[PDB]
Amino acid sequence: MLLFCPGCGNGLIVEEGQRCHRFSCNTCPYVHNITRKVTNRKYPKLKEVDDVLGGAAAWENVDSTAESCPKCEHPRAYFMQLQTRSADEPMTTFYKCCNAQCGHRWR
Amino acid sequence: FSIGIGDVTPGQGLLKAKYELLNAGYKKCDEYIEALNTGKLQQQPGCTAE
Ligand SMILES: [Zn+2]
Ligand SMILES: [Zn+2]
Repeated sequence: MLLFCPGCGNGLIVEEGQRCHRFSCNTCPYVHNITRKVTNRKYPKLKEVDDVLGGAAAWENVDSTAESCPKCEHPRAYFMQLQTRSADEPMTTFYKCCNAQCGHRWR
Repeated sequence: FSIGIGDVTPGQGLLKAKYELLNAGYKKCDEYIEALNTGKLQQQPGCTAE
């Protein structure tokens, strides 16, 4: 990440001193000792998952005493939750029911 | 052997049929418009929702 000197406002570089790593200016004496953990997270875009779960994938989220689906009122349906973008997104819930003479997709 | 304006004039059997087709076809389009902007649209494989 860009961080800039309070004195002259040139761009800082990270270098190493005799006791700590420092943010340092190239044009003035200013240095800033890294005393504690500092971080910067990118969170890039993941792949699409839409065509990855279709067609009898290896899902696993089903559990004992799980709810029945609302149309058929039978537990013959899978349900899962996934991030669609990066993991800062709140996870979305989705479910699909597959029964005899009955095909549907629901949200 | 001749062509005239009466050879391309739509008879009453078509003008009723055409009105039904337009209303049915436009209303099916309007529902998918609503399903894109404000709901679920069954996204066909290999293409974006638009
Ligand atoms: Zn500076
Ligand atoms: Zn079913």
